[PDB]
Amino acid sequence: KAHPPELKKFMDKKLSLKLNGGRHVQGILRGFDPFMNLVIDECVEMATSGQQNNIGMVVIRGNSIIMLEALERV
Amino acid sequence: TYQRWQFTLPMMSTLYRLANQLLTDLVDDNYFYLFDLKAFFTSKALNMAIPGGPK
Amino acid sequence: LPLNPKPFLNGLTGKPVMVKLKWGMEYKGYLVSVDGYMNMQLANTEEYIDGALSGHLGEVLIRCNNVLYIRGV
Amino acid sequence: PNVVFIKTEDPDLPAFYFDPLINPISHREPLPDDDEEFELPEFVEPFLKDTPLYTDNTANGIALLWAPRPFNLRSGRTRRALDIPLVKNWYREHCPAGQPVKVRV
Amino acid sequence: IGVPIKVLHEAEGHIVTCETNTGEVYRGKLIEAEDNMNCQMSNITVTYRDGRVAQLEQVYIRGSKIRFLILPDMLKNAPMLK
Amino acid sequence: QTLPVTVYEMDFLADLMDNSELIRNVTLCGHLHHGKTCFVDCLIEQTHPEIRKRYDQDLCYTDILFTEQERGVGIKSTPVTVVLPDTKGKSYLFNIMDTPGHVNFSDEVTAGLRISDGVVLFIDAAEGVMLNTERLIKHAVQERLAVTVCINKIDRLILELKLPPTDAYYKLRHIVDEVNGLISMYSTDENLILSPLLGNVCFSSSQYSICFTLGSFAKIYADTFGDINYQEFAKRLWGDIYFNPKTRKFTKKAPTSSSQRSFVEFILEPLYKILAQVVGDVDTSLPRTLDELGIHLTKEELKLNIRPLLRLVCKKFFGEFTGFVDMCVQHIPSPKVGAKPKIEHTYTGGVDSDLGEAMSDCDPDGPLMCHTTKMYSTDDGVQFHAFGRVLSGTIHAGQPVKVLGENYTLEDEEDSQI
Amino acid sequence: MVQPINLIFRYLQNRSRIQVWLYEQVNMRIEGCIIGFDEYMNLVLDDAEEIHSKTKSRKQLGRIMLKGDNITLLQSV
Amino acid sequence: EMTPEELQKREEEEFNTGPLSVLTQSVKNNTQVLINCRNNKKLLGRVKAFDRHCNMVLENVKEMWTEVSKPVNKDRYISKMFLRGDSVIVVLRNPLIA
Amino acid sequence: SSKMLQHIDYRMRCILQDGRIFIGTFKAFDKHMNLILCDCDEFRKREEKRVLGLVLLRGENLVSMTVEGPPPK
Amino acid sequence: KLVRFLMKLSHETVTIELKNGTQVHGTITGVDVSMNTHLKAVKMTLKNREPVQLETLSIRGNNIRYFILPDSLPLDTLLVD
Ligand SMILES: Nc1nc2c(ncn2[C@@H]2O[C@H](COP(=O)(O)OP(=O)(O)OP(=O)(O)O)[C@@H](O)[C@H]2O)c(=O)[nH]1
Ligand SMILES: [Mg+2]
Repeated sequence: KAHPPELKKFMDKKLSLKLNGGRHVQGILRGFDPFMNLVIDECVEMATSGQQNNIGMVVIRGNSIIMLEALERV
Repeated sequence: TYQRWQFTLPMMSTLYRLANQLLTDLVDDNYFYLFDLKAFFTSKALNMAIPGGPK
Repeated sequence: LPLNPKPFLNGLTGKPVMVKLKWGMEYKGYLVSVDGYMNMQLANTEEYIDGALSGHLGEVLIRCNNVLYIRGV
Repeated sequence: PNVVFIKTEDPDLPAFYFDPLINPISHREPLPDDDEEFELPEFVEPFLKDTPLYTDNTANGIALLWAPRPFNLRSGRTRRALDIPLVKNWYREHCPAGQPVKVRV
Repeated sequence: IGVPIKVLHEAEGHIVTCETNTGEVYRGKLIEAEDNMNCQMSNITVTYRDGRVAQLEQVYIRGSKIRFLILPDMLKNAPMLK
Repeated sequence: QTLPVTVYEMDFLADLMDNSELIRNVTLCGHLHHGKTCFVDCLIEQTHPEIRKRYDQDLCYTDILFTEQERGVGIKSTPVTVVLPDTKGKSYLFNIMDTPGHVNFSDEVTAGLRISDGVVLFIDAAEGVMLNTERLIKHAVQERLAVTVCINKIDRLILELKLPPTDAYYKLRHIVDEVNGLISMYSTDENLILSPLLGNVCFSSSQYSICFTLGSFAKIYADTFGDINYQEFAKRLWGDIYFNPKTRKFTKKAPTSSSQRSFVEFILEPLYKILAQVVGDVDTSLPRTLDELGIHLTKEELKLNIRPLLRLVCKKFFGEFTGFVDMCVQHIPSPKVGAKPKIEHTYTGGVDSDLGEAMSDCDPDGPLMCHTTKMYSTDDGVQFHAFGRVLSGTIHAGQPVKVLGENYTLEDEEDSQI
Repeated sequence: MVQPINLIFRYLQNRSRIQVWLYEQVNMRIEGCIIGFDEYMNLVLDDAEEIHSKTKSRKQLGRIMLKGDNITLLQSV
Repeated sequence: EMTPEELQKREEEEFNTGPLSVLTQSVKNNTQVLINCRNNKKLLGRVKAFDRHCNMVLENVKEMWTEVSKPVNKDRYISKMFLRGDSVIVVLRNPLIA
Repeated sequence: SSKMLQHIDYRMRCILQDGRIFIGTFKAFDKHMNLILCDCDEFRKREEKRVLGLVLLRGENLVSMTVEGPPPK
Repeated sequence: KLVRFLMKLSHETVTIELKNGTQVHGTITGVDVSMNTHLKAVKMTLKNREPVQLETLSIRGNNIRYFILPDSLPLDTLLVD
C-alpha cells in the first residue's frame, strides 16, 4: 500500500536537502525507497558554520528530511 | 388476458430455426437501396418510375 | 559474519549492560527479556544522570520511544 | 456499414473459429526486461477464469443477434392474428429472375 | 482514500502556499501531489521565519514536515466537495 | 439562464477556463462511419444524467441539422465543451470538435484542425485503414498536430466475425503497424511511434460504452484485488510477453505450448467472456458472472433486450471513460505549451515578430488576438455567429473589436472594419 | 539505481568507518563500524565512539545497537 | 507480519515471557508502581490493566512535578486515571524494601 | 465516525500544537483528521485576524477543535 | 483493546489533560477507535491562559496525555470483553 515517491524527475541532479536541527547538506540523488530514504553521491556537508566537507556515497533516513531543492534545472 | 410474453433464448433459437422458410436471409439495410419507402415517395413526387417499382 | 541486531538482543540476554535513553540518562542492569518489537525489560538497574548517580529505583521496563541505544559493560 | 456476420453451419465446431471464408492475416516494441521483476500478489487472477470461453448457447445467441423482428427480441406484446403479414417481405424485397410478366405486374 | 486528498489532487496546476514545521512559507504553482502529502512545487516565493524573501524554482516538500496548505478559492465548486 | 442537469457545477467550468494548463483542444476525425458521433454521445451521457439513448435508435446528440438526420451522415463539424475526470480523479476541460468522415466534406476537418492542438483518429477494427484515414493522417501531420489513434468497434471482432483471440490480437497489431507506417512515411520526426505501451492507442466500442487503455484496465485490477502498481502492470500487457503462473512473473519465453500472450490472457479473454455470458447465457449463468464481477442489477434491468442489457453491463463494469482522458492529457499538449508551433505555422510574419512572442505565451491579458474559422447559422437564417479560438487577450461582451479579412495587409488597410 | 538497503549491505560488506547522525541532536555524533541491519533500520556498531560539537570528547561505546527512529545520516569516515 | 492468523494469543504470551510482563505482576500481585512521564512527572499508584499499547488504568495515585523561583516538587492526589502509553518515559515496579 | 458528519459546514475553531487558531467552515475530513476548511481566519497571541481562504490542515499538527458559529446560508 | 473500553463510558463528567498542559472538564460523549474524543459542556482551562466555556469540543486522540475519572465508576464490571 506504501507507494514510492515520484523522484524520477530529480534523478542524477544536484540537490540540497534540509535536515531537522537547521541542518543543510548537498549532493547528487542516486535513488530512493518507498520510505523516502535517499542515497546521495558526492555528498558535501556544508553546515551552518560555513565550511564545506565532501564525504561521498551516503544514506539519509527520510524521517529527518524537511525539504528538497533542485539546484540544477530538472 | 394473454397480453405480454417473454421467452428464453433456446426457445427463440428453435422458433427461428423452424421458421426459416417465411423469413429472409438479409443482414443489413444495404439491401433496399433506392427500393424503400422514401425512394418510392421521391419517385411519386417526381412522377418517374423506378425499374421494378410502382407507377 | 552477518550479525543482525535481533539475534544480538536475543543472544546476549542476561549480561549486565547499560541502556542510554533519548534524554541522556543511563540505566545499568542485566537484560531480562526483549520482544520482536524491541521493547526491553531489565532488572535492578541503576540511574546515571549524565554519568552521575542519583538514587535507587528498581527494575525497569523501557519502551521503543524512549531509548537511544544499548551498549555493553 | 456492411455487416460481416457469418452463419454457423456446424453445431460441433467451437463458436469462435477462424472460418476460411475470412481472408488470412499476414503475420509478421519497447518491452521492459525480465530482471526488473514485477510480482503480482498470490490471490490475483484474471477475470472470470472459472467460466469457459463458450457454451452450447453462445453461437445460437450470436445468430439471434442478427435475426429479423421479432426473432431478435426476448419480450414483447401479443398481436392479433390478422395483423401479421406473412408475405410482406416476399413482395417487399425484389423480383426474382425468370418470373413471367403478370408476376412482375 | 478520503475527500481532502482528492481536493489536494484537484489543486495541482494552480497556485497554493504551504507552511511546514520549520515555519517557512512556500508560495507557488503546485506541480504534483500524491496520496501522502509529498508536494512537488515550482516557481516558489520563500518566506523564512525572520523575513527573508527568496526565489526557489524547484521544491519537493516531504509531507511529514508539513503543517498545512492554503488552496485557491474557486475549489468550493469542485465536484467532490458538492 | 436555463440549463440541463449536469454532474458538475457551471461555475466550476467558468473558473476552469482561466488556467490554460488544464484545457485541451482536441479534434476527433477519421473515415466515414467509424464511430465518432456515438463516442461523443457516450461522453455527453457520461456528463449528463438526464440524457439517455433510446433502446432502438442511436442518440446522435451532436447531429443537430435535419439533413444529417435524414441522410445519416455527418455534414457539419460541431463543437462541444465538457469537463471530464481522469483516472486519478482530476477534472479537465475538453473542447471537442466532431468532424465528418466523408471525403467530400474534408474541408470541414481542415477548419477544425486550425483551431485545435491534437488529433484523435477513430479506426474501425473490422474494416481497418481506409482512404480518408490515410488522407487525414497526412493532413494532420502536415498541419503539425499531435496524433493519437483510437480503435473503435472491437465488438465486430467478437459478435460479427466470431474471431479467435490471438487472431483478433493479430488484426489489432496489423492495424497499429499500418498506422505507424503511414505516420513514418510523411513525418521526419522519429518520436511519433504509436503503441499501447506508451499510452498512445485506445480501444473502444461506442455502441456498448467500452473504452480502455492498458492503464485503465490495470486500474480495474487495482480496484478489484488491490496492492498492484497499475502504472507498472500496464507496461507489460502488450507484445510478446507471457505470464508464468508458477513464478508469478512476466517472461519473454513460452512456459507451455498453450501459453497465450499477456494481452490475450488478462484483457481480451475476459472481454470475450463478458460479452458471451451476456449474449448467449442470459438465462442460466449470467447472475453467477454478475455476482463474480461484483455487479448488481435490478430485476427490471434483467428483463431488457440483449443490446441494452449488454450496454448496461459494460457501463456498470467499465464506467467512466478515463483512458481517453489520460491519452488526451498525456499526448496532446495544452495551449500554453503548444502555442509556439501554432504561431509559427499559422501566423503571417513568423513567430520571431514582436506580437508573435506575445502570443506564444498564451497571455489572458494584453493584446486581443482571435482567429475565427467557422460560421454557424441561427434557427431563422437571418444572421450568423462566428466561431474560432482566442489566441491571446480576453474578449468581452459589448467590447468594440476590429475585424480583419483575408485581404488585409499593413500596406493596404482596406479589408478591415470596426 | 541504488536503493539504501543495498548500500547498507555494501557497508556491512566493506566494514567501513560509518559515522551516524542523530535526529534533533545537532552536536553529538557517533563513529562506528556497521555489522547488520533489519527491516526498520536498527543498526549495530562494532567500535562506536561519541564526538560532540562544543565539547568534542571521544568516549568509548563498544558494540551498540542504535535504533531506527533516532538516526539521520549514515556517512563514511 | 508473518503471522496472519485470527487466533492471536501471542499478545498475552507477550504479557508472560516478554517485556510487558512487568505490568502483569502489578495486575496480579497488586504492587505499587512508579511512572516517569514525558513532561517530567512522577506518578505513584496501582495499575489495574493495560494493553499492548500500554494504555493503562490506574487507581489511588499521587503524582508529582517540580516548579521553577528555584525548583520545588509539588504533589497532588487523584483517585483514578487512564494513561495513554506513548506519554511515558519509564514504568517501574517498586522494589521490596522490607 | 458520524460525530464529524454532524459537524459538517459548522464555523469551527481549531487549536494547533504551537497554539495558533484556525477558524473555518468545516467542509471535509478523513480518517487521519486532515481538514478542508473554507474562508479561514488565523488568530495568534498580539491578536490579529489573518485571512487564509481554503486551508488543507494536516492531522499531525491538530490538537483540539471546537464550534464557534452556525453554517451560513 | 482498552480504547474499546473507553466508548463504554459515555455521559460521564471527566477531565482530560493534554500534552500541552491544557485541562478540560466536561461530560464525555463520543470515543473513536483512535481515541478521538467528542465532548460537551466544556470548561477548558488552557495552560498560562484563562479558563473558558465551550459547548462542543473535539480532541484528536494523539495529543492526549491522560484522563481523570470520578470516584463512582464501577470499572470491575466494565473491563469485560
Ligand atoms: N457494432 C458496432 N457498431 C457501432 C459502434 N459504434 C457505432 N456503430 C454503428 O455504426 C453506425 C454509424 O455510427 P456513427 O457514430 O453515426 O458513425 P460516424 O462515425 O458518426 O459517421 P460520421 O457521420 O462520418 O461521423 C451506427 O449504426 C452506429 O450504431 C460499435 O462500437 N459497434
Ligand atoms: Mg458522424
